[PDB]
Amino acid sequence: TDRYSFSLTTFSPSGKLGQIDYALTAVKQGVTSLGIKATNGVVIATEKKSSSPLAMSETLSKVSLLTPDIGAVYSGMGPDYRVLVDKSRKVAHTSYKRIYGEYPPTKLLVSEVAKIMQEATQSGGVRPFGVSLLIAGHDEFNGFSLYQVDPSGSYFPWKATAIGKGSVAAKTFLEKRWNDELELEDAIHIALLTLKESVEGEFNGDTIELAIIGDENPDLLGYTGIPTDKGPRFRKLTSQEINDRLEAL
Amino acid sequence: GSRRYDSRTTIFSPEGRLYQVEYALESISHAGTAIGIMASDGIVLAAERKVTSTLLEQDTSTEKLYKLNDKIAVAVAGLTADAEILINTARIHAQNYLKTYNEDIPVEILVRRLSDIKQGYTQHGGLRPFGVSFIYAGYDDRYGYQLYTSNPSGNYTGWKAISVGANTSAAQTLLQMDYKDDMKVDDAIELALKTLSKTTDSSALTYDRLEFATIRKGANDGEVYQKIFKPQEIKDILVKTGIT
Amino acid sequence: TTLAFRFQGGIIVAVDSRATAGNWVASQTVKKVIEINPFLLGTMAGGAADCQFWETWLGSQCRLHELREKERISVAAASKILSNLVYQYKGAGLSMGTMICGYTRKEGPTIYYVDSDGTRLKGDIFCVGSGQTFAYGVLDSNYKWDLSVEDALYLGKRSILAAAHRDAYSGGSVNLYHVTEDGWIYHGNHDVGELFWKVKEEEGSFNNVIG
Amino acid sequence: QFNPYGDNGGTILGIAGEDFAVLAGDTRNITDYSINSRYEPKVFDCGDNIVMSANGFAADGDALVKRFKNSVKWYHFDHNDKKLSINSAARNIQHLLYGKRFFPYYVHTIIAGLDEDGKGAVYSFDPVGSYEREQCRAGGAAASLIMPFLDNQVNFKNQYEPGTNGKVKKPLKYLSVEEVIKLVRDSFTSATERHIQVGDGLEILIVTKDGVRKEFYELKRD
Amino acid sequence: TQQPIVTGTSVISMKYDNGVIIAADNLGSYGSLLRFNGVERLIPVGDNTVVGISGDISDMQHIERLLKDLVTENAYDNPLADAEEALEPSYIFEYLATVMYQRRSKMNPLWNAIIVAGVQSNGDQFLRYVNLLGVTYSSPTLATGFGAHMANPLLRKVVDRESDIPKTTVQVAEEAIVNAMRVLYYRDARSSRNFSLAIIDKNTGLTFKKNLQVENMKWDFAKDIKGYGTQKI
Amino acid sequence: DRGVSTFSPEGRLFQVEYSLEAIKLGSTAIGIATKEGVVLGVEKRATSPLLESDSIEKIVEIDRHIGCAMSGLTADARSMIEHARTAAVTHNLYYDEDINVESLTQSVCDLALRFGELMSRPFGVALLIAGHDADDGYQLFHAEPSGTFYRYNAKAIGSGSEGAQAELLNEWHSSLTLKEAELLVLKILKQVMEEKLDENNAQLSCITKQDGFKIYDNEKTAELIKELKEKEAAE
Amino acid sequence: NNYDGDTVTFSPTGRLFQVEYALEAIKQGSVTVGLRSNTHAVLVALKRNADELSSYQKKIIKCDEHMGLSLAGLAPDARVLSNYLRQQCNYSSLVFNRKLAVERAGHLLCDKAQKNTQSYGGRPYGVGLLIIGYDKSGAHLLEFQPSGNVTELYGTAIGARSQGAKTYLERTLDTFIKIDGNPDELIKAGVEAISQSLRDESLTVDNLSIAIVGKDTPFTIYDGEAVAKYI
Amino acid sequence: GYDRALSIFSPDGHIFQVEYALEAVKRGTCAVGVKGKNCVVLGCERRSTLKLQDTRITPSKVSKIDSHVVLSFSGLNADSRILIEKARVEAQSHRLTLEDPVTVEYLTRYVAGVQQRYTQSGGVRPFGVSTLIAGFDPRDDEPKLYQTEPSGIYSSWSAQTIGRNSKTVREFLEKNYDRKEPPATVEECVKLTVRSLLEVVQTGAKNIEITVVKPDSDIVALSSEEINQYVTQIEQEKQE
Ligand SMILES: [Mg+2]
Ligand SMILES: [Mg+2]
Repeated sequence: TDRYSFSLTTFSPSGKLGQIDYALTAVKQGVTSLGIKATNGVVIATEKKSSSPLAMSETLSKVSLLTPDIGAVYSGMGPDYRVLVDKSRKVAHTSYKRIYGEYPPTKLLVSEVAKIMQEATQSGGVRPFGVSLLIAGHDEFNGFSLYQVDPSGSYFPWKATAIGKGSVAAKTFLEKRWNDELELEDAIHIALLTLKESVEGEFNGDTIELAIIGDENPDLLGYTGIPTDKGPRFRKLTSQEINDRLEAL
Repeated sequence: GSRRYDSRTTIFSPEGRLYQVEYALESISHAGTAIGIMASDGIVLAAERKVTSTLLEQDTSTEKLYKLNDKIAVAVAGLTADAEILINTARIHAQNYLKTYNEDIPVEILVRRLSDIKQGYTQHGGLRPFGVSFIYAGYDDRYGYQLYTSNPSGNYTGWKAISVGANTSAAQTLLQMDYKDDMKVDDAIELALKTLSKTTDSSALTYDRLEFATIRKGANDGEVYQKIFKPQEIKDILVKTGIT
Repeated sequence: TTLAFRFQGGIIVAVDSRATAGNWVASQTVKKVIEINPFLLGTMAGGAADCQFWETWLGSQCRLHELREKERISVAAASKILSNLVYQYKGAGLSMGTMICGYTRKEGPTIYYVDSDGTRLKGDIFCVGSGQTFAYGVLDSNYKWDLSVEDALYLGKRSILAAAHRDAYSGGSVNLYHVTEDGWIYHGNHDVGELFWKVKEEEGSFNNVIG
Repeated sequence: QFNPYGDNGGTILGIAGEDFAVLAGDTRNITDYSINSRYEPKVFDCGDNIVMSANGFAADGDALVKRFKNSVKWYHFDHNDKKLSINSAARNIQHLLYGKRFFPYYVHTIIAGLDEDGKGAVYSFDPVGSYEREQCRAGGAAASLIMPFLDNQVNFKNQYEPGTNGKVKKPLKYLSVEEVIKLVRDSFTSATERHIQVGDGLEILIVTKDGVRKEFYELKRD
Repeated sequence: TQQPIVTGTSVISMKYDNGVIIAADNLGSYGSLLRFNGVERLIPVGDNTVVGISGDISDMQHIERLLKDLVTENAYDNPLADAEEALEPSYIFEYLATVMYQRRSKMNPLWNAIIVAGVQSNGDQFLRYVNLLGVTYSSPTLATGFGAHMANPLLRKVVDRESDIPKTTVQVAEEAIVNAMRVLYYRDARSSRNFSLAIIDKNTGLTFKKNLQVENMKWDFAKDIKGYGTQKI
Repeated sequence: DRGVSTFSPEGRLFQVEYSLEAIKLGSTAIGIATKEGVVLGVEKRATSPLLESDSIEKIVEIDRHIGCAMSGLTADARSMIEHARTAAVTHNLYYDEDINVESLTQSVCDLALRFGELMSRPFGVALLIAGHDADDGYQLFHAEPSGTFYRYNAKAIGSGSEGAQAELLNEWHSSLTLKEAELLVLKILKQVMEEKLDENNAQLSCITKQDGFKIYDNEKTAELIKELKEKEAAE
Repeated sequence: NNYDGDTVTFSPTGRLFQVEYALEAIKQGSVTVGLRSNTHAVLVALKRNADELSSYQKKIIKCDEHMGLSLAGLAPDARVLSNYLRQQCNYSSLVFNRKLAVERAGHLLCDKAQKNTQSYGGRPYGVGLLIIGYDKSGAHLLEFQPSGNVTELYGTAIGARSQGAKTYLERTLDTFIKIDGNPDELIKAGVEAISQSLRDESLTVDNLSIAIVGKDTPFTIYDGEAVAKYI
Repeated sequence: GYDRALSIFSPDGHIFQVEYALEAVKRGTCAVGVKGKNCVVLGCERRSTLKLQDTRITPSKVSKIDSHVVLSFSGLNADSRILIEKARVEAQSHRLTLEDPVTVEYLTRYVAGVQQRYTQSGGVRPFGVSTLIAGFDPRDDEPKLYQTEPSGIYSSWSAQTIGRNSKTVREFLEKNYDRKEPPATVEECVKLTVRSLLEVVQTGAKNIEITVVKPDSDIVALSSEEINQYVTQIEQEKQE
């Protein structure tokens, strides 16, 4: 029986929560990921840093669909991210869709993920999650949005941001280039430029993972005949689609 | 077995203090300052966000000021994630009370409940306390306008003017100097911003580093209105009170 | 048939002695006053086991109360311990109709009717059982607050006799108690067979019956 | 639908003398119109000079006796081998019975022995544990045939002194154990004649200060 | 609460001078359908006990597994498992009786009537009955179901009381048992011709006979029976 | 740290040994068993003169035939007394008789080793349990937080105990009257108490077969103190 | 040392110190002897008083008509274990109409003690027991340690100075095993064996505790004047 | 569930978590109780590091447990709320089942029992609170005053004080309280109580609270003015 019913994260004399600080350090080591909000979309992007070349890195998905209009990326511990994605997909249903018959708005799904992360910071016998998330989404009444969630459970909305390794440089790069009139293609172009700085090796469609929240894709719905159902706004760009935009770089 | 790794979060020191409560209070002293001031015709809540960025989406951002119901709001100093756990609980208690009695929850009954929840984490369960101090601003028809604070011990007290977070010693001295009982909400607004202006660790006080709210019976006839100020409205009241 | 009433000298408790299963008279020597403690009496009607079991249990709770509080339990408190208990069991099929009788300094002589459907009634005169209506007639028409102890005892005896005569399921013998502030006093067992003839002669009542 | 109860017939009888007590029972066990056994003992020595019979549904009767025996064992373990007195045994059995108040032992229990002054004692229980000390008690099938007889012949009910025509009761003399046993045998002989479930054998357990003795008599087997 | 589905009819038994005999037919009925024709309802436990079971067959198969598991368990950490600490008939019975009463008390009976027949360590005959209600009893002869109504009267003419037991040889007892089985075959509509018989003797141990048949049957007189009153042809 | 149920290298339970230390700091309690009764006396030890000393309750009725005196962390005794009272009353409910003094004592002692990681620590109080039953007459037991109980002809517990026990060793004999036992308890309490013994800072009680357990009035004890003073002044 | 904080920790040489410390509590206990013939089994126990005003602490506990034991060490632990034995003897009688074999009782005690040696939060039992009984295979004597080791013996002793008694019984083995049909002689050999472990004090009438069980002898305990005969 | 034995014995027989609970009591604002002949007064110190405090709404230091009994305390304020809630629930439960309100002693015994339980239950720490509980038993005119502490011991007092500097004010009460003649009026009792706090308080300003409890559920808190007249008259007799 789990006999660790006491907190493993506690306050030190200086007021610090050590385990949260250390989770944040694990995030700091993580591969860079970023997101940029345009007027008509959001882009999230990261590097697919393949662990061996015998690994098939398209089978490792760092950018994840949470709902048809919400996607997530991370920096830090991959396995922690994968389980959070499973829980986030589920909670979108159990605490929202099965009640209201519609997917949650971005900010409330973020809220639910954040709560899960907060509880790993206070509940008995567990450590905090060693990841920061960037969550991009659209919903009818709030439009496009982009949030960061940290190991403490704190979340903040951004116009554009970066997390992980090269984030201090990437954020300065983004402050120069961001304005409130970017069109989604502009934000994609800026994302690719920003991401090049933190990437050492190969830089192409097979080593970059990029997704957008944009227009509804009726072609990805899987059925026709219900006028109000127009398709998911989340879309992962292909290897080829990324490379096309890398000549325009 | 597992005992070896237990910090024992709910023990007295030899001086009869609660270690984790004391250390949570130390954490809270580095949070952005929040101020509440109670006037005869309403209440002001003013709080400083922690060092921003130009890329932060301010108009969709909330980190200090939260609505508990239509008559009660809080200002937060400390761990934001911890605060949201408690805030959602308080929102539920308020609705439970409304459902049971068909009357809005009196401010103190809400405050006492949240404070009892905090107290429990200091006495049983072996969990760390919530790293949060609240200022509660609200109205009910028994006591009218009221200000309370609570902290990680679950202790709460009522105030005419109060601060929490960073530099409360300096802030409190300044409030005590200029506060007067017959003061009005528009006067209280100015006192709150002047006080933040002087105690801030920032170079200057600008709209993008503030959150601001008033609770006024400046809602037409015997009824109360909460106003969480938009970024542009914070910008205007900074100019109008001549801080920018 | 069981009865209890309050008067200037305390409380009279009087009961018959008969238990039946259908028409079969199982016993004529049943003890229908349960001696809860030296200051408290309860009467048996309904289920014999439910009354016995829970009223001697009541005696245990009364004893614990006075150990903890260093004071005699009130009749109010004692009766409520029983009624709260049976109320917990409501619907499960307990059968009980009882008078909890005592005489304390704070209350004076006190009687509570307690019942398995959770009723708890304070009053001056109660009568419970298949013969209760016969007992009430005699009680109601002769009762006064200012009866002497001797006349009160006789009245209680005479009322059970009335019931024993007319009610097929009442009889055997009459048990009498007098409850004072200093405890109850037993006033003996009176065979109804002998009592009936004796009362008929001395009183001239029951002219309908040939003796 | 499953019926958890049955009726195994049987008739039992306990009588308290001045310094002795007897508990008697027939040894026939039946269901419906069949005989299961002509000799299935139903009165038991439980230790500490206590005898017991739980008449009615034999499965419940056996379970209760077994439990009581066990309770005697644990009373010795828990209270320094103190002898379980008959009044204490009786209260204890009330609690065993009332513990199954809402799914009762379908039996009429009688125990016999001597009280703490050496006087004969009999206690009688209903199926859910109300009890009383008694001088005389028959239980089971032929109880209604036997009790009126004992009222008349043990307590001298309705007998008056010749010559007084009802003015002076026949005075209540004490019966010897030989006398009591005669009344027991005639009780069962009579019950055997008129009740189909009574017969085969009569086993009497006699309790005195010297311990527990047994006697057995044949009854008619038809 | 349930209801018996596949069922076995009578078990019959008696004591004789040196042991006990027990018998039961080999049928498992399904209501009035005589469904299963090679069912063994006498189950030996070791070399000193035979448990005979009537009533529900699914419950019989359960009890049979309980008994087998009892033997396994008794042997655990028991150097004297095949000597002084072998299972006695009386241990096996008390265990079954405990289980039966417990199951009835939970309103979920094992729908059976059971006779445990055997010989104890000291040579004493053991014969005792228990059923779905937890009712138990002993007699020099025991039978379940129809056997109680038809076998017992016949068996009691051989051993009518305790003192008859030492006068009853195994030959007289077996013949009495075999005749009773014929009578049940005549008169019980849920009986079969085929049965098993077991003798547990204090000298010769356990003899277990399978595939016995009812024989020497009288049917010839039937040829003369015509109509139901007045018919002559 | 180390478990609450740890043995020391000498084969003793640390926590039990340490509770024994807390008991040594307690006010003194004394009992003396005679063939006419058992006496129980205690030092009240009020911490200030404004404390109303008749609110100090260190002698306690368990049943009519059983009394109890305590020494140590006396707040710990309340659940022990509650248990003892429940056990005495429960036994009478089940058996229609008085429970034996030893059986009652054993039942209290069964509580004691029920601590672990059940209560979180041993009790920090010792009890003198005195009473009468028909089988073993007048009895006095000493119940410890180790779960052991010893029967005694006389016994002292608390801070004055080994001075008091030496005294009791010398003064006890099998013919003491009740009156003699009362004076003896008073005299030994007077000996080992810091303050001057009087009727407001010591308390007496007895249990007799006839009258059961009784705590003495202050007026009654005052008389016995006076009578003690005069017998001492008379040699 | 760093390995003796709880029962769930092996030392680097594979030892269990909390169990060894539990064993140490038995060693401080007052001596008790057990021995048997082929018809009887006997317990003798030297009881300990607290002082001259106090009773002598009882050492012998009856478990059933055919079984009982004596203790050395923590007495409340003996009460827990003997209570468990009573229940198991009882269960065997009620369910199987069968007297619990002494060997089976030993196995049950071993397993009950073992659980307190392998889990967090428990502590081992701090008591040793000598169990005698008479069952279907005759007279038996068992020694129980709270490590959970249970051993069948002709004779033994446990407690302070038990070594003297134990050596005596080792020499006498061929004599006492043959004391069949004479309860008093077996007890004498028992009182003699226990005498090899006394110093300073000797066997008095409130000091001495004897129990016996055998062929036609329910487990019975002798104390007080009933042991004067053997003093 | 979290089960850890936090209150345990030390080698010298001390339970340090209970002793440290008392240290929390020592730090709390001073509280005093004094019984007159027909009343009881409870006085409480208010630490004056807090102006801008709203005194209408700030939790008061004396709490009604029922209409005839009050409780004050020194120590952890948050802890005291837990005991006050439990005591109020128990007071109503006693009325419901016994059909009589609690005696002051019964209520004290209950609160003290809760405090003790928290010194030997796994996973909890002791209350950092001592209490003064005062009032009148139903239909009784004899005044009652009891004290409890973190260990769960309780006792009755003619007058008593707890919290910081209570050594000093107990000093004062022991020299100024005569048992043979208790403060025979409300006035005398309230004056003796304000005097005792003036040994320790500072300004007799809104530093001192006073609550009077009389028989028959007659309970009232004095205001700043009425206390001020006591403060005033006390120092004017001083210069002499
Ligand atoms: Mg109740
Ligand atoms: Mg016939």
